[PDB]
Amino acid sequence: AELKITLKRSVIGRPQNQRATVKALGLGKVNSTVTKPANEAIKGMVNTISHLVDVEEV
RNA sequence: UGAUGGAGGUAGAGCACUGUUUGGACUAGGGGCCCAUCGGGUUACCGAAUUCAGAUAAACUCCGAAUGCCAUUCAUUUAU
Repeated sequence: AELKITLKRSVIGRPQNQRATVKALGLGKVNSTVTKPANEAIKGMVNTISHLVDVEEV
């Protein structure tokens, strides 16, 4: 259905795939929160930022 | 980012060829004498006529890949 999401790391020192996928979601500051519905593009967005981002399923 | 279709010989085991290669069988027949002045060239090297196994590459390979790239009146998010 819907997901929550949150940064817990920094964007610094990371390649330009991961910066682009972060800005594509709308994640600017650390510990910001964005809620978005579960598509099958968004699960692919998260399967490349899995280590920077934590996911709650609300 | 997800889905779909395709372009192309990189990572090497691999006796498809090109060169490099180690053992065994085998003979087409030859090693100064043949053994001899017609039958076994003989112990032995035996390749190519053959063939049983094993090695190997950057300029050797019918065939790949990890989405890397190019494309789509396609999908979701974002702002170029």
